[PDB]
Amino acid sequence: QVQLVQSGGGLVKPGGSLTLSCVTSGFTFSNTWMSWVRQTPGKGLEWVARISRVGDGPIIDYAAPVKGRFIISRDDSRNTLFLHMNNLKTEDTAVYYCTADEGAPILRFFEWGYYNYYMDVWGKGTTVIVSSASTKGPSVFPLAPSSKSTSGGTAALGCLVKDYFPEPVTVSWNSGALTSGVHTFPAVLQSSGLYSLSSVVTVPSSSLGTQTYICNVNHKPSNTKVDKRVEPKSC
Amino acid sequence: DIRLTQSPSSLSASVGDRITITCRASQSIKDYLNWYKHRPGEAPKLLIYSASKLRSGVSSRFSGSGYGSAFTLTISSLQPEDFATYYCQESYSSVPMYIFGQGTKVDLKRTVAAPSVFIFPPSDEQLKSGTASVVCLLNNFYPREAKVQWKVDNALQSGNSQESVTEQDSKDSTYSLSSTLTLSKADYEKHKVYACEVTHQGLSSPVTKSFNRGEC
Amino acid sequence: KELDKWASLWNWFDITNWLWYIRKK
Repeated sequence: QVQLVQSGGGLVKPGGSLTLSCVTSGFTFSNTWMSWVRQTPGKGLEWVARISRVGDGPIIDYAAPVKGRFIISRDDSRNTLFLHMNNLKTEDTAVYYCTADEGAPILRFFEWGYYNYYMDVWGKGTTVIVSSASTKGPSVFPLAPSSKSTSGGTAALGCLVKDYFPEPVTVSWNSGALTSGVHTFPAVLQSSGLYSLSSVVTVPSSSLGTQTYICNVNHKPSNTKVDKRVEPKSC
Repeated sequence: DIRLTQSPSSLSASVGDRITITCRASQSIKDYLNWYKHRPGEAPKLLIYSASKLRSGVSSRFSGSGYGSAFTLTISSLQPEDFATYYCQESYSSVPMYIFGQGTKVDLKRTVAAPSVFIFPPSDEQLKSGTASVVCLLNNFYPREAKVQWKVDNALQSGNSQESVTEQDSKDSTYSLSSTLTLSKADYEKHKVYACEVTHQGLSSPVTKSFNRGEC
Repeated sequence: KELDKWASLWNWFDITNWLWYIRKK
């Protein structure tokens, strides 16, 4: 059974270098073409590079935005595909997929020699994050409820976990007792290289003034743990 | 210069439905087209290669057809296991470009639900730090598409805010959106009205929620 | 084990190059 074990992805500063690896099994690695494909969260797929069998040259092709910075290579004796990434830039932040490719020969006479190149098997991917930041715990600010966050008998409140690095961070409400109506949004990576996310919960407006609301934030990478009470505000 | 445009970029449907994703091409590429599926929690998967050849292992429900500059991907009897995003990929460019379409998100069909728009001013805790973040919340809406514009004293803000959208809720099958406008303390203190304008299919006209700094 | 020193592999890329060598004759 075929599998593509990817490794080597993580954090790196702008201008740094990183090497991704993809150890394969379940098929003849030395007889198969390989490619790298990356996806930036929020955008689509982008082919990065491809490499053929060693005996074919090898034939190597790069996408324009990476030509001159990325190097694709392979080690048949260890069934490993590599991607040496140099002079990394914030635009390189993405999930990088390992792929085993195949070619469908064209059988039309005037097209003999041409082929359709497609990605046959994809790896689960590996994340590469380009940021200048270092480990930093979040600041947890309140999203105070008010008339400007109420729709009839329903009010909204939350917590703003801002300026932390790296992922992840956990958020709960009232020590896990409040779970209905909660929405913890995916964190966003800011232009500063730090993360920020929001956690909100809609509650009956009549419960304001009686029910205490606390968001429990934990950022293990920085050993920072905070419990933040959120109270109504006039607006 | 070879481009690929998929249509629709996002459309809804229910289990046991017939859908037809279309992949338009700027140039004739014969049958040098392939289709992939991608779910955010797993690796992408090849479905159709060379226009209309089914990869071994994929169920017979997926079908592809087309030749030249237009193609299609049909999924008879929509199954819950395949609510995901689909991409078309071309391999006709002499230069190995391997362009992918922008994608097509297959959503769970639901009655139109307008977003509940909420706005939160910055906290004194953050102002003491020298920064001011205003967040606009759009709660439980459908369909996915929704636009948010920030205006500070009627001045449109461009490039100083960020959005974040949740996955379709497992219970009510709606979406939620959070947008954060961040300014410096000084810039925040020299303006009065802060507004979040929302447009969405369920809103007869754009909705704007705002507040006055001096009064809040 | 590789009992045959002259054992090598063949894939789709060999097909394409051959069909091309024939079109050019």
